[PDB]
Amino acid sequence: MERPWKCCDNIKRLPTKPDPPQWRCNDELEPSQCCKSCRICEDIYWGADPGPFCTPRPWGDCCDKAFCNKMNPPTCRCVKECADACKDCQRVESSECKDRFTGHPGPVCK
Amino acid sequence: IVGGYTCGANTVPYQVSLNSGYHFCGGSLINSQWVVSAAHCYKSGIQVRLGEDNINVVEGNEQFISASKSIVHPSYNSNTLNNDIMLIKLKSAASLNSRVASISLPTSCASAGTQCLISGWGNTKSSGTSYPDVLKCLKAPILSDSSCKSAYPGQITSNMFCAGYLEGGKDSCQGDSGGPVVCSGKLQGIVSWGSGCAQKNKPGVYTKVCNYVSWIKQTIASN
Repeated sequence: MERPWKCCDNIKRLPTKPDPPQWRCNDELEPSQCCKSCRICEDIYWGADPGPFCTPRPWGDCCDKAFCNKMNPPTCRCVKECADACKDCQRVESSECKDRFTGHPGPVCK
Repeated sequence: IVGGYTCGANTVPYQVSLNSGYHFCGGSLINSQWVVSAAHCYKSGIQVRLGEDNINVVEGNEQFISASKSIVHPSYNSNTLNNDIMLIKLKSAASLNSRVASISLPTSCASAGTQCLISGWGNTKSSGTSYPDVLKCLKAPILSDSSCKSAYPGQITSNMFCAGYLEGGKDSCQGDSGGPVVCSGKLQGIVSWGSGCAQKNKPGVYTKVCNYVSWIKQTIASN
């Protein structure tokens, strides 16, 4: 269907079980046009991709093994070269990114 | 369905696939030209599929029947999910053989401890993804309305009812929504929601079909 928003950070996932998931978007926002009903935009998008973020994350984008912290407010912190938001990139003993930033991790890579 | 086993080409004759390009929801045929499903599974342009084994393959034992009309439920509320039910009418009404059969409505909400048969085409990997071609099956008892709440603090209601295994690892999952939760000839449950899939102290949640007994008579009598 039609994703009722271009980007979204605070992306909530309904507990429901259809395929694909049905998601809701929080985001602070301003009553621009604010969708089909507003309190945030209370319109549920039902699809594979809940949208990209509005502001990138150290993890760059995807991350298959991203540690976490469900509670408030750590909310997690997860290749080759790191990404523009990263900040402590470094190879390791094997061949020739950990960031303090929090927030709901996006999807995985594989 | 996570933790289940393969059912067997039509063994759950009342099980249907709510389709619209792809399979997104369950559905248990309650009779001739009707189908019971989930509230949230509502959409515009349903094509109900009956008598299927592999959903991604035709096997001439299937019946594609569009959706004459797709009703929903009054109190149904998207936020709490309480009242999760939809009613679907078939532009027609199938043949009703061995493979494609009708389930039967309850008379009285089954008690806890009851082993029920939950089934669908959803995901079979809790943490991950592995959507099956053939319909999967799961045997699961009802938890006490006491314990249900014990896991989902202030979220259950006179309709939704947990079912599954508190220890987890076996449960209904993404794809299964609008599925049947039968317990001895009785279509007692409807796949509704849950935090994740098959995770300790996070059982599933299916709506009480027994509390809409009347509701249906009406909705079919009319519409």
